[PDB]
Amino acid sequence: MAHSPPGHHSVTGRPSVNGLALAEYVIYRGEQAYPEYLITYQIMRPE
Amino acid sequence: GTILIDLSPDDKEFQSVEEEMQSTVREHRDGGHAGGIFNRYNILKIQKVCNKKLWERYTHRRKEVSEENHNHANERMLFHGSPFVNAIIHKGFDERHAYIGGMFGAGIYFAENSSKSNQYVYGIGGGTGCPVHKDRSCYICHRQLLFCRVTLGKSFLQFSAM
Ligand SMILES: O=c1cc(-c2ccc(O)cc2)oc2cc(O)cc(O)c12
Ligand SMILES: [Zn+2]
Repeated sequence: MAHSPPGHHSVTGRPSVNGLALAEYVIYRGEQAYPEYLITYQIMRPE
Repeated sequence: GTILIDLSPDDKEFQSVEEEMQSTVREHRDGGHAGGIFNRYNILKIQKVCNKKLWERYTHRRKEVSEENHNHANERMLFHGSPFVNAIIHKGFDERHAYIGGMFGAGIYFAENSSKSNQYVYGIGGGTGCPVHKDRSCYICHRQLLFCRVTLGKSFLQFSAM
């Protein structure tokens, strides 16, 4: 596991090409997230 | 230490979590290679994850970050998909959940698009797909992902050619 950029707590990956993609984020300490909801699901075949 | 509480589909909490799942599906540039071809999910169950020690670990760190960032934790709710979801809920996130080779360094990755985290449920790039059918687009097998509370604090902004 790497470090955060100096003086930052996380990284925001902001898609610059695909205008419809939303952001992705990276943290470098496990204590900075809490797994609050577990979601059980199937993907659905389009009709 | 962890207990899982089933939420009723009638509960406002279930419905707002489901809404976040469904409304953040997008098309992917691999045409469904990694996570399958789909526009929506069949939600089977939503459980609240309850662990005192892991929660207190989280809020202690959140306060430290907040204090280093003009009293702003910059807390989000974000999706995480992983073959290790069962370890995560019992033991918390750690370096064994790090995407060593990811775009923005060796860290733990989260997404606003549920369909992005879905590409990681069976491993990096969808791995070999579901355990039963070896199918990255399996419509039968049950998948699981996490909807997580994440402290971002001061976040480095990286524009990416994605
Ligand atoms: O939900 C995510 C999960 C993971 C992931 C990546 C590697 C692992 O060994 C375990 C999980 O990567 C990601 C990478 C992204 O760019 C965005 C994500 O949401 C995820
Ligand atoms: Zn399957």
